[PDB]
Amino acid sequence: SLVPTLFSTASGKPVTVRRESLQ
Amino acid sequence: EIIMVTTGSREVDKLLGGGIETGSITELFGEFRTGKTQLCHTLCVTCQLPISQGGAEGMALYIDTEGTFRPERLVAVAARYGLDPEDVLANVACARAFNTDHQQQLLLQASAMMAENRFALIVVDSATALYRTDYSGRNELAARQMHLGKFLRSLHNLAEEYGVAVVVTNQVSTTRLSLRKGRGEQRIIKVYDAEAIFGIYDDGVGDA
Ligand SMILES: Nc1ncnc2c1ncn2[C@@H]1O[C@H](COP(=O)(O)OP(=O)(O)O)[C@@H](O)[C@H]1O
Ligand SMILES: [Mg+2]
Repeated sequence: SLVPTLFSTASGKPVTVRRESLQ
Repeated sequence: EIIMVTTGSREVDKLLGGGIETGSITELFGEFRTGKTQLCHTLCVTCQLPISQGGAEGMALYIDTEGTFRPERLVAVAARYGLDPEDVLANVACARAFNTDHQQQLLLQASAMMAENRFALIVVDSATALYRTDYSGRNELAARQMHLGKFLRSLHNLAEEYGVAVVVTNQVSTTRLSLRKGRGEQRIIKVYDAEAIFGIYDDGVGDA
């Protein structure tokens, strides 16, 4: 289960992170 | 564990003993049009360069609070260093946050991204545009400097933990550098303590 972020690649690709990582 | 990311100018790197150090926070102080953002853009590509070329061989995390991040500049810099622009654009993550609500969550997200993937530089342009409003967003934020101080403290922790270089820009362990305007379109940088002249070009920061 990944979680959305406010970050995005300069190429425009949205960035996601695993919830456990945010945990 | 500490590497020096080339700034694109040999003279500046010589004054900075190789360039921007990793694992620590480097604060850029300068008025408008001093090249603070342009320097950050150049570093976002140099951090991806091979160590031999003065890079940290890592990605870049750009926190834009001034809304002045332009991916096209990164492309021009990549051309100078002979790096595929597509890769450099994919190796730079950026979050444009003007509200305090989003700005307050960036640090947490940055840590997770740095834990999942290898980053070499975290850019914050600028701390001046950070925490301008309160959490609601309706009013002015009380004691902004106290809130900003805690932000930098956590950012220094990320710097030490993930061994990433952190460049924070300010309009007008921490290494403080001052930017100024030279004779012409040249720029002068010096530590708060001995000065070096660098130029801003399409390819980005450089010498002469
Ligand atoms: N493509 C370019 N070629 C040459 N000089 C540039 C270019 N882009 C920006 N500059 C120079 O960068 C200087 C500083 O811009 P910037 O870093 O955005 O300012 P600040 O330090 O206030 O954030 C400007 O005065 C301008 O002359
Ligand atoms: Mg700026």
